[PDB]
Amino acid sequence: EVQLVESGGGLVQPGGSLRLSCAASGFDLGGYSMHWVRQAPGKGLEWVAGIYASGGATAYADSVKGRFTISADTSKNTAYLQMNSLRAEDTAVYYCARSYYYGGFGMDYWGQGTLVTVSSASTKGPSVFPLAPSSKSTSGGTAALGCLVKDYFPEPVTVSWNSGALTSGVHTFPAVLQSSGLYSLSSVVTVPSSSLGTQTYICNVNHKPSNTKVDKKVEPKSC
Amino acid sequence: EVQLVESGGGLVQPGGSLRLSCAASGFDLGGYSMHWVRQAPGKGLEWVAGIYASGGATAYADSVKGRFTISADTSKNTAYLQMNSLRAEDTAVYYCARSYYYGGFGMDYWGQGTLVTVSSASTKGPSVFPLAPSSKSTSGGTAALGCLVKDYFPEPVTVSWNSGALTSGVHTFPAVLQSSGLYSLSSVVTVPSSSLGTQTYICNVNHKPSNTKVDKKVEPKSC
Amino acid sequence: ATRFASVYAWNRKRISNCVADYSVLYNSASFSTFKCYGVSPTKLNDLCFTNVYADSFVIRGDEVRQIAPGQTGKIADYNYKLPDDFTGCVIAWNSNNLDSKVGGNYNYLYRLFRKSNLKPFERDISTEIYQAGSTPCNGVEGFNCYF
Amino acid sequence: PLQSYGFQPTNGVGYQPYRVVVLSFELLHAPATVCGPKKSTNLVKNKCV
Amino acid sequence: DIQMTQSPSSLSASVGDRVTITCRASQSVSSAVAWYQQKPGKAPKLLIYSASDLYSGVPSRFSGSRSGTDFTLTISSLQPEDFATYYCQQSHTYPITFGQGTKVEIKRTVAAPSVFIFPPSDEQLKSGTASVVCLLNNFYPREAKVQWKVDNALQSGNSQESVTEQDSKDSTYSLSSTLTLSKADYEKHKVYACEVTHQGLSSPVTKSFNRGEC
Amino acid sequence: DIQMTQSPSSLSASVGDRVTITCRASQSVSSAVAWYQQKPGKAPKLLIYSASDLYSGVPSRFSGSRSGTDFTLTISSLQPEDFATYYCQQSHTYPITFGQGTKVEIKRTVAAPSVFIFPPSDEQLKSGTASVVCLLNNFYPREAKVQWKVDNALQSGNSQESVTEQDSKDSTYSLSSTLTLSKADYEKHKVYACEVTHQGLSSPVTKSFNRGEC
Amino acid sequence: DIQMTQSPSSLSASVGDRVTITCRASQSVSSAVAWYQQKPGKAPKLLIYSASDLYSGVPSRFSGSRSGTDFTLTISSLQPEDFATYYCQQSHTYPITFGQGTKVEIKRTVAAPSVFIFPPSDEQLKSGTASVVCLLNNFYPREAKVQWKVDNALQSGNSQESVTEQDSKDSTYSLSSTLTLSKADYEKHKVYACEVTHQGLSSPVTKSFNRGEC
Repeated sequence: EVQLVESGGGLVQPGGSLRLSCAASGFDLGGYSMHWVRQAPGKGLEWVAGIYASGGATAYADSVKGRFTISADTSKNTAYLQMNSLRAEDTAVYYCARSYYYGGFGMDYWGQGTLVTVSSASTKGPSVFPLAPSSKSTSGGTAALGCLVKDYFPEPVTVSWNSGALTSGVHTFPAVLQSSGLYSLSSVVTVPSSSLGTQTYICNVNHKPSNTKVDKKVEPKSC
Repeated sequence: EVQLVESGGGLVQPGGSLRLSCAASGFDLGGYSMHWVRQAPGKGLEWVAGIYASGGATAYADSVKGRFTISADTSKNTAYLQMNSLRAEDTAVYYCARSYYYGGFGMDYWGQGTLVTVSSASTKGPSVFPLAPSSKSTSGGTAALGCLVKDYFPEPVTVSWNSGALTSGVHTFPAVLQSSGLYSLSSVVTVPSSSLGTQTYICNVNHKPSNTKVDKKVEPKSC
Repeated sequence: ATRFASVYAWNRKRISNCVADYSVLYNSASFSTFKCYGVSPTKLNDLCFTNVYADSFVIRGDEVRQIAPGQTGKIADYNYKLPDDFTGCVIAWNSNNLDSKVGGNYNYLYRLFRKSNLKPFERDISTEIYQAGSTPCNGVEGFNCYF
Repeated sequence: PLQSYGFQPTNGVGYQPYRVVVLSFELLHAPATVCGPKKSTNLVKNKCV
Repeated sequence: DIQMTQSPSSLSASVGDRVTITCRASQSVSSAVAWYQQKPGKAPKLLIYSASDLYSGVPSRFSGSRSGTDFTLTISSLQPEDFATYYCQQSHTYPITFGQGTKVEIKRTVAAPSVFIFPPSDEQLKSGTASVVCLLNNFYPREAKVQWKVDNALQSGNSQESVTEQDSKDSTYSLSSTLTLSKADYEKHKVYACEVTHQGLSSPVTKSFNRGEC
Repeated sequence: DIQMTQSPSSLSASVGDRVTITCRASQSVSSAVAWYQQKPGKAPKLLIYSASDLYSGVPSRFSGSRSGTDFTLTISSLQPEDFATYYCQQSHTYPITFGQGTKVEIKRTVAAPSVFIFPPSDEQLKSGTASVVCLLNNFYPREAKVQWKVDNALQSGNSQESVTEQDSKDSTYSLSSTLTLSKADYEKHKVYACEVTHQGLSSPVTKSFNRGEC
Repeated sequence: DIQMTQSPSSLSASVGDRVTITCRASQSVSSAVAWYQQKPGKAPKLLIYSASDLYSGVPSRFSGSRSGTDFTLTISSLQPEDFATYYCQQSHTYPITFGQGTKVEIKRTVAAPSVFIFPPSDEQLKSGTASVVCLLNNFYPREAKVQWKVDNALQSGNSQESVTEQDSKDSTYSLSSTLTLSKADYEKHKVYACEVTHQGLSSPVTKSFNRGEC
């Protein structure tokens, strides 16, 4: 098994740069062509650059020419990408992968991917507010309470209810990045409507990446 | 003599839009497609969009598909380009052109171009820094004074010395667009060194597009 | 001829069982440009051939030298080839007084694109709409589909 | 244009090498020159055959 | 630089059914097209090295054939382990280029959403903005949208959207469509509405509220 | 999507000499290859509209021909008004693409730059940053570079470069190369130096100053 | 309970032309599909009792046939007396059902509308409401709409419509559409417009006004 796996992700302010690296294991790197591939959220795989392990020869995609540099170190058994002049558009998960020689063969192995992002507002905790229930029950006799989680950074955020104890009936959405340079998402809990005044529904929003958390209590409103 | 004339240039905020127009003169548009071609600062030409004057069929460059819309009108003997969802990278001079059929022929008719800029920092005057002269003269017995012109917007900018009176010995660098959303350039005057303490060297930076002007005096200092 | 064909739609005719006087046409000079390749402009009707062809088409003045045996050029390479193994005369008359119209002459249609270059002495009169792009032609014109 | 075949004892069945001989049996307007055994029979005497 | 396009963006096939995903290059790449299977949060797994060469360790379910300049990949008897976004890759000419990604669903019963319209709460308005939220819950197929209206005007540019994951047994999912007005703009409008449409919804669902309600 | 490549990036020819530019499409575009002439501040002028045909109104000086796949693009007798950046264009299909642009020099006398150092001034340092500027003035040919050292070691990742237009009679030009340090980084160093080289310089020029000087 | 679908919604034919109208039962009704001819102000006339059973008193022009389930109704030489809405009826299974009705146009000249925008008048505004009125006069084809805008936003749900009859020589007709705002809402917007589109109009006609004008 041939492997090369990435690390070194993180945030780059606009106009800045970041160095990514991968550790190789289980093979003679010679004869292989090492490649970096970019995956923007919601997108497929864009090849960025390649280096031939036995020659030092390189190739680049037009979108990174004059910006990114690819290299490798066979004494360290690692691979690198120096990415300069970064923009919001360069937010992506960056991957290492390998194929052979100079083309004609697809990639044999892929890493899992490390996120590199660009934002004007790199360190924020959440601001969480409740969603009042509908005044009337829906099919099944249920109703739901909820919350919106706004303006936090970076992602991932884990959202659940009852201060982490409630997963039943919980419907959460993935976060998306807003114009504020910060992330946002939403969630609700759908139960028989009488349970909304019995059970505890505290929006448990956990942000290990920003070292914080918020517990926002959500209650039914008269209506 | 056949020429095309562009109009409708101007400034767009990111995510905004601009509509360009061009009129034909000296010939009948029918039988030819109308085309738009772009030249971003620092780049060569890239084709953007085009429509057949006698058929109505359209197609667009991959870089603008789903974003740009075009039309043509042979009774008016004119054509248009609707550019939506623009970004700073789309700053360019846009040119109108015409060619036979739907392709295979070059731009039998061509215009002069109009500048479209897109920016997050839409209205700015310059910041001009002086450059102190060298402590020693160079071959020819010369010495030089200069300036750095930064963060102004929009382009064109005209730069000259001695408050517009000095063109002799003047070397002005072209302006380029910076990550700040603003433009920058620089310049010098190289003369026999004794002239630096005799003549006036004010970096004259003229910005008709932003309705401003800066007069920045540069003089020799002990070095 | 009162009228010619386009180059691509080359009008081919064969001479046999008769005599044509080539040196007479050269000296009467009713055509403005006479160039001959492998044959003489004069005393040519003294040379014996069994299949003489005289074919008609329209070109520009700068193309007269190109349509010729052993010659190359945009017209010679793409719309009517004449190989080194053939000999013959290229005789050109300026027909501006009969053929030129303001707006162009729509009786003559000039070929720009073919999937391959047209062959030696090949005639092709097709107006089938040319396929330039990835979207197939439906018998109508459109982007990358043109006469 | 060609890459060495990655023929290894560690390969799966679809990757292992095989010695392949492809037969083609051609009939031309000419006397046949190659037959398999004709499955000759016993010779019979004193009978109409 | 050779680009390739995949189709469909999403396919519906239940466990045991057949999946068909195609990928065509704009320029010939010979047959040098690889395929990958990507689970969210994971490395793409190699499926195919080239059009005629399936990767060892990949089940026989994955098979395909070249047709002119195109290539079709199918899963003959789709299993739970095969539900991922599929990608194609051409490696003939650098840069190496991939397709867009094709999702596979389990071809479940089509149904209208339970729709909850959530007027901005009193606590939400303390933020200085009014976020009006409409959620479409537990419905199917995967492609859906809400046309948000303010005083029955079509409202756009002040909206936000997010779509969640599908249920592992029923393929249903929820859709989130919200509008953010400043509190000051919210106060100037009276009627808010969620016009719900989707590919399998023959009877659009409309929910509404007046400003000041719940 | 068909891309175009040109070579050389620049050519040296005096008035009356010949200029040859080679351009090719990555895929055949048949006979449809055009040519444009660009001067700073102006739209490129069409010279050739198709490989096969010169554009009306264009001097006979401009011509070309095809061989195999390539287009030989040329100026038979170069004039002062022909010193421009030229572009080659294919117009068979969309997008219509162009090459990189080929520049033309007028074969002037080769000479060393006047190297001037403009170390951070007291006024510039008021920004809280330090900008060390080396300008190479009035030199020829077009190919030149500026390297920088800090404390006699090559410094990289902390520099910028800009280039000016060539002189209409002598084709000389200037370079601007700078180092950017925060004032705090500037203060940790003792020696700064500019190393100047170009294609025609047999004797590299080195200039230096101490931190805090000028 | 077998419902049936008719198409087209309208057909265009001149006097002497052919009319083709079809009806498709969702379930087989044998051949028991009857047809009616209805003019405004009159009962539908029975034309046909079953697919091949014509009613005496009905012009011989009326005939038809079946293909699979669907029945096709035709008129071989349409007369002025035959411009009516045609309906299908099935009498096989209860409830008895009918189709939707297909209109017939006289197939004349296509023309753009004269677009008249009438900002709410001072007198109309005394009602406490505001009605923005736009009339499309003398245009053809039959299908046309007004894309109503408030502050240049397209608005949907606050409009009302009524349509007049077609001219016997030109086939043209006028379309009436309005927007209802309370006077108080009218006063809160600045720009109003009528964007006119229709099946024969390649260039939408837009008329507009500012609040308080006319």
